[PDB]
Amino acid sequence: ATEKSVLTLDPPWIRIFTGEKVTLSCYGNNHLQMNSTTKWIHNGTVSEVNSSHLVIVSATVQDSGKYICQKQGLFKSKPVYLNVTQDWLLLQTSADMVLVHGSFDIRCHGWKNWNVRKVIYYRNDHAFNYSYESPVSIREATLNDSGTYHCKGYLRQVKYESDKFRIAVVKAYKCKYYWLQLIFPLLVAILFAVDTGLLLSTEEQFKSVLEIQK
Amino acid sequence: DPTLELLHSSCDPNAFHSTIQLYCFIYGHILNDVSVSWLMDDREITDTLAQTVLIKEEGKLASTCSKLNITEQQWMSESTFTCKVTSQGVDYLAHTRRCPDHEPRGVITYLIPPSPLDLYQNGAPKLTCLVVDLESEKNVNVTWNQEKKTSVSASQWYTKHHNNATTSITSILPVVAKDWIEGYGYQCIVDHPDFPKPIVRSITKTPGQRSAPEVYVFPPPEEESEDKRTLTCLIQNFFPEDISVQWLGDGKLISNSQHSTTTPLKSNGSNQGFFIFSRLEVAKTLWTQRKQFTCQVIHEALQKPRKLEKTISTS
Amino acid sequence: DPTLELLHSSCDPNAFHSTIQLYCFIYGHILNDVSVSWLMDDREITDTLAQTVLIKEEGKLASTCSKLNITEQQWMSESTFTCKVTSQGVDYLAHTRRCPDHEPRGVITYLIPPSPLDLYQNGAPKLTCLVVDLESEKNVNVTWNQEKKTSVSASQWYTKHHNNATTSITSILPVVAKDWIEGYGYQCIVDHPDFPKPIVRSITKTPGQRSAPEVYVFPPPEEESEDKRTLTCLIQNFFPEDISVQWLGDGKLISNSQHSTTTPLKSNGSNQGFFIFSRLEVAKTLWTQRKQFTCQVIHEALQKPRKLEKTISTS
Amino acid sequence: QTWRTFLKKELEFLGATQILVGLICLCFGTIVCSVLYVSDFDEEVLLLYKLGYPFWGAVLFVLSGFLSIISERKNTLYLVRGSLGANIVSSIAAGTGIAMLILNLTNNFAYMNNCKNVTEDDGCFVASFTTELVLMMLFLTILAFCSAVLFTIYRIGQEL
Amino acid sequence: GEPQLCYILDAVLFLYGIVLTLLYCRLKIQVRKAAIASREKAD
Amino acid sequence: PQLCYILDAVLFLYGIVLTLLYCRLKIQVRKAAIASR
Ligand SMILES: *[C@@H]1O[C@H](CO)[C@@H](O[C@@H]2O[C@H](CO)[C@@H](O[C@@H]3O[C@H](CO[C@H]4O[C@H](CO)[C@@H](O)[C@H](O)[C@@H]4O)[C@@H](O)[C@H](O[C@H]4O[C@H](CO)[C@@H](O)[C@H](O)[C@@H]4O)[C@@H]3O)[C@H](O)[C@H]2NC(C)=O)[C@H](O)[C@H]1NC(C)=O
Ligand SMILES: *[C@@H]1O[C@H](CO)[C@@H](O[C@@H]2O[C@H](CO)[C@@H](O[C@@H]3O[C@H](CO[C@H]4O[C@H](CO)[C@@H](O)[C@H](O)[C@@H]4O)[C@@H](O)[C@H](O[C@H]4O[C@H](CO)[C@@H](O)[C@H](O)[C@@H]4O)[C@@H]3O)[C@H](O)[C@H]2NC(C)=O)[C@H](O)[C@H]1NC(C)=O
Ligand SMILES: *[C@@H]1O[C@H](CO)[C@@H](O[C@@H]2O[C@H](CO)[C@@H](O[C@@H]3O[C@H](CO)[C@@H](O)[C@H](O)[C@@H]3O)[C@H](O)[C@H]2NC(C)=O)[C@H](O)[C@H]1NC(C)=O
Ligand SMILES: *[C@@H]1O[C@H](CO)[C@@H](O[C@@H]2O[C@H](CO)[C@@H](O[C@@H]3O[C@H](CO)[C@@H](O)[C@H](O)[C@@H]3O)[C@H](O)[C@H]2NC(C)=O)[C@H](O)[C@H]1NC(C)=O
Ligand SMILES: *[C@@H]1O[C@H](CO)[C@@H](O)[C@H](O)[C@H]1NC(C)=O
Ligand SMILES: *[C@@H]1O[C@H](CO)[C@@H](O)[C@H](O)[C@H]1NC(C)=O
Ligand SMILES: *[C@@H]1O[C@H](CO)[C@@H](O)[C@H](O)[C@H]1NC(C)=O
Ligand SMILES: *[C@@H]1O[C@H](CO)[C@@H](O)[C@H](O)[C@H]1NC(C)=O
Ligand SMILES: *[C@@H]1O[C@H](CO)[C@@H](O)[C@H](O)[C@H]1NC(C)=O
Ligand SMILES: *[C@@H]1O[C@H](CO)[C@@H](O)[C@H](O)[C@H]1NC(C)=O
Ligand SMILES: *[C@@H]1O[C@H](CO)[C@@H](O)[C@H](O)[C@H]1NC(C)=O
Repeated sequence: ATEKSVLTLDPPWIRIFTGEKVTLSCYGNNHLQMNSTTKWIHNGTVSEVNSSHLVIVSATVQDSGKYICQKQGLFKSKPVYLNVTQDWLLLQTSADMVLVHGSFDIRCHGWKNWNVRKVIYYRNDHAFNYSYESPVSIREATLNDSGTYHCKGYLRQVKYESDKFRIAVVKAYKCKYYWLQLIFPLLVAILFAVDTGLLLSTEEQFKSVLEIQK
Repeated sequence: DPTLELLHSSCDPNAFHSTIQLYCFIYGHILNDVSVSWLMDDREITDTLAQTVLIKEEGKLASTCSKLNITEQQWMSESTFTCKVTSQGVDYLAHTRRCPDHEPRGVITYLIPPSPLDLYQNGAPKLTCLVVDLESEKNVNVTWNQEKKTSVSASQWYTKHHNNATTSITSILPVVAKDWIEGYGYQCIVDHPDFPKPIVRSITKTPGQRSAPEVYVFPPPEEESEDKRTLTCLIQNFFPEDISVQWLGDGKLISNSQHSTTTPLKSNGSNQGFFIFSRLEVAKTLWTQRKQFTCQVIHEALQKPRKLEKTISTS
Repeated sequence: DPTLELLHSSCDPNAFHSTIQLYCFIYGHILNDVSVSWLMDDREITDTLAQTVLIKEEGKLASTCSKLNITEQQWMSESTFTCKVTSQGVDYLAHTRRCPDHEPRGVITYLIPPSPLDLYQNGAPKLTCLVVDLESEKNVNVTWNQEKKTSVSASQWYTKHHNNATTSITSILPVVAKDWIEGYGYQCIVDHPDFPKPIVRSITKTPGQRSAPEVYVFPPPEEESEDKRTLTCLIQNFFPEDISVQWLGDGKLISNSQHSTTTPLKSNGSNQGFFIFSRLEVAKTLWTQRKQFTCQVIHEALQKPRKLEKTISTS
Repeated sequence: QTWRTFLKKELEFLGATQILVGLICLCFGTIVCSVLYVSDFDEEVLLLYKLGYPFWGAVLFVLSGFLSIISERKNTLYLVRGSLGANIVSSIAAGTGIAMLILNLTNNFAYMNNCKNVTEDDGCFVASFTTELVLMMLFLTILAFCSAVLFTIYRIGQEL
Repeated sequence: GEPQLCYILDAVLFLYGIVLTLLYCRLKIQVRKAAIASREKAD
Repeated sequence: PQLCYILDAVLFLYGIVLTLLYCRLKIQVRKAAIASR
């Protein structure tokens, strides 16, 4: 039976700087039988890449977007939202949406891998952790971790503040098409409204024939 | 052409002196002409500590040594020091720094609003955009943005190579005082094609209620002890802290070095007055010459010509 | 029994330097008796650069300069360079080391000298080690080294939190008042298991020449028909900058609410000292009450009990 | 006379049922093609919505039911054979639709077996939505196939 | 857990709605046939 | 969740009302047909 595919980033930071090299690896149990190529989708475009690992030596602004990988005989993998910017300081995160009791890694990075020291991480404009050089990877994430994060650090000896990024830590309600789950209810209502109109017409005609067949 | 060497001791942590010993040796200096002077990173020290003695005497070259005591904190601040020898009219520099374990401290930009003295009395307000720690002046874009487009502009641009293995680039923007008085922002943009995004600053007249300063000049509190007399000017209850204070002697302007203006300090009362003091020391001869002095404070909150003069006499 | 002087050269910013230089000066040792060697990490030197050149002639005594050069890697390792002299069967050695870098892991150490008010009048001084920018109170060792006079006094250490995810550690060491006047050393040593080396910070009374402060109190010039009264007290020609100010007007002490003190600043040459202004603001209800106003000052240069009082009467 | 006498109302009832089934099938086709036809989702999960089966089947059902309704009023005495042939080909259309429905059902079952956390992403949620749709369409197509087979056997009985 | 309940709820709602719609269509067909037969026979 | 629950409640009430009206109308039409026979 066909299996699902998974896409991994190297480095696993979904936010990278311009010109950085990133490897997207698509190994979703492709070894069911023989080696095979890959299908890569970026903004609904089938790029001419059919390798397990796609390498971007010099990432650009246009490289940002929605990435999907699919192995032959396997279904498409989970989409990855790559976000490339050109700021002095960036707050790289492992993922943008984290389930309850999950873990996600956050790290403050400088331009061209410059030395970054005395970093403070603010959640909802409130500092929660002061890290010298280590990441602030959070384990067992709960609903209180949802919000806007940004890291303020020192490039060389100059104070900089990274752009604010919203990370949503919620339950399994990933959602998107719940409005279609209004579909059965809506369809029955339309259907029930059609039935009500039919009932009105039927009773009017029944009364009319009652004066007719009396 | 005398040669210069410059050394220092390190810490000797086992004993308390809290001092590093800078030693500048000058070899071959012409006799009775050595004028070695000590210089910080463009922060020349006024402390009277030379201790210059002769090591050996030859007749025409000889040698000499100059000694400084420096606090451990200043030596730790990665500051550069230099002994300068002015011999036969030519200068010679010998530099020293606790050289880094890191990279040259990135890039720092400063924006200086025009001084009130030139803003309200001798009209020529100029904004200063000064960038330091630059490796070199190569394709350095220094542009400006004003809320109101008045053309003219014609901002200057000049770079100065410091001894601290670095250069500083300064630009002066000539503005008219009316826009600043009414309130208009200005931005300086510095762009080196190695930057993720241009660095932009913002200067604007500080928001808040304007308070008219009150200026009081005190009589000399000392007695007939000769030496020096002290004149005090207290300026209180003004907003913002942008203020200019100078002393006038019988209509003639006294130089900056004589008078000292204290740094602004937040007032305890519910007025945000930023009370300030200015002191002037006067020699006995000047006081006995029957001279008249004037405090000439300049502030924005005052009506035209925004000058408050308080007169103090001798008789 | 000669005199040792170890001096390591600079690491010049203006040019490129990779030959960091070491000089060992021996003064007063016996003529034609040189056995100087170099010792790194208690292991004999291997480089052939071991010149021993006679500096000059001192009769039966002599002066010898030992010259060595090394690279950055030999210095960046924080080694134990010494120059050993085997004179008359006695091994004289002096230790030189690359000074431990301040804030090795970004922690900023402030160690405040005791306030003159609590050290000269109250009689209960304290040394405050105020390390900030830490991460957790885990294995943070703050120790007090009482040089010369070890004593038996203990220390009180505690933690303090803010909102920056930065833990602060404050340690108070109660010392004896006489010892500060005598000038014995004191040191705070901070140790952390992420630190490569524990850091040491020491200070005592500022060395220099003691100058008796001069205090003058000014009458309120603020136009008595107005509401508020301002009191000015100028204290000048005091060294060092450590000085205490208080107001004991009409008996008891006025709390630190209607009071402010100007930051110390250096005088314009002449005498090596400082000047400060103290301003006291009161209302009409407190004023015109037939009370006294005294601007008491405490400084070490003063005679016992180190108190000078300038008093004015509202009468 | 069993079905020979029962058909006089059953023919109209099953024709109206065919019209209803066609209408909701067309509704599903339009809604899913407008909403659930993005390139991000895979093609195997939307087996029905790849060959044009919903629109074609809805058109065939609507046309056949309309012809049956018009013929039940005895219009020109000619539409009987046209309706018979239309529902005869609609029988094969419904069989093909059932085959496509079961293929999509087993594909969605495999996809849901691949899913572990029960709709942990967009793909599994839209797969559950698609299998829902498959179950409805299977019920509606069973109803339509019963209608078509009943109408065809009745019209064969008349045409002998 | 939570979505399957409303899932099955909507499925049974749709099934009941379809059954009721067929029932009402049958009622409409029967009443029209009766009305048209009565009108043709009486008039 | 709660939205489809309240829609389910109102739709069950609507279906019950429609079923009762359909039963009443079917009883009436059956009685009329029996009287016509
Ligand atoms: C290499 O060596 C050069 C030698 O000049 C250094 O250049 C100096 O660097 C220092 C610090 O980097 C500069 O000091 C800063 O100056 C700013 C502007 O100065 C004007 O305005 C102030 C009033 O604000 C006047 O007093 C002054 O006379 C000038 O008119 C100040 O705004 C800065 O203060 C700000 O920061 C401090 C904290 O540092 C705050 O406490 C203040 O409140 C304020 O926010 C600061 O004082 C100095 O101006 C530079 N000189 C020149 C000529 O450019 C290089 O820095 C050095 N580089 C390295 C890597 O060592
Ligand atoms: C998160 O927030 C905390 C607390 O707000 C910050 O910690 C502060 O850090 C600053 C900078 O390191 C500290 O400022 C320094 O305080 C020293 C101690 O002050 C004591 O003594 C003075 C009298 O001198 C008292 O008025 C005061 O109440 C204290 O009792 C000062 O001595 C320092 O001044 C010296 O250094 C400066 C240069 O930095 C010189 O210009 C001065 O002339 C002087 O030589 C300095 O002001 C501050 O004290 C800390 N707070 C506390 C409560 O201790 C964290 O830094 C912040 N997080 C980050 C990442 O920044
Ligand atoms: C496919 O869609 C992605 C979005 O996920 C496109 O990337 C987005 O567009 C450009 C890259 O070409 C980036 O630059 C920005 O564009 C916006 C307009 O959308 C503009 O207002 C900004 O000033 C900036 O120029 C944009 O940041 C990027 N989106 C993200 C989130 O980074 C991608 O371009 C699309 N594919 C093609 C072929 O266009
Ligand atoms: C991808 O990265 C970009 C950064 O290039 C993100 O855009 C940033 O989004 C935040 C919102 O959290 C913006 O902050 C807001 O900006 C507005 C601007 O007026 C300001 O008014 C608000 O107070 C707030 O600060 C931020 O400006 C914006 N950055 C840029 C350059 O536009 C983006 O959210 C990331 N994700 C996606 C999916 O694109
Ligand atoms: C992609 O396909 C082409 C043509 O089939 C082939 O030449 C190429 O080697 C493939 N890419 C990889 C990485 O195997
Ligand atoms: C901050 O980050 C560190 C990682 O060094 C982690 O151990 C800690 O739990 C985080 N949170 C706080 C409140 O320190
Ligand atoms: C989440 O945060 C809110 C407000 O910040 C707080 O009231 C609530 O108690 C937090 N959650 C928990 C489980 O404590
Ligand atoms: C100043 O330097 C001289 C040089 O010999 C030294 O003797 C003296 O102890 C030093 N004083 C201080 C306070 O460092
Ligand atoms: C600097 O910026 C201005 C404005 O964009 C531009 O006209 C100029 O060519 C740039 N180059 C230099 C060297 O200043
Ligand atoms: C040792 O280093 C110094 C430092 O400049 C240099 O002048 C000297 O020539 C070096 N010695 C040798 C033998 O190269
Ligand atoms: C000092 O040593 C270690 C430093 O990590 C610390 O754990 C210990 O508790 C300290 N002991 C004393 C007596 O200060």
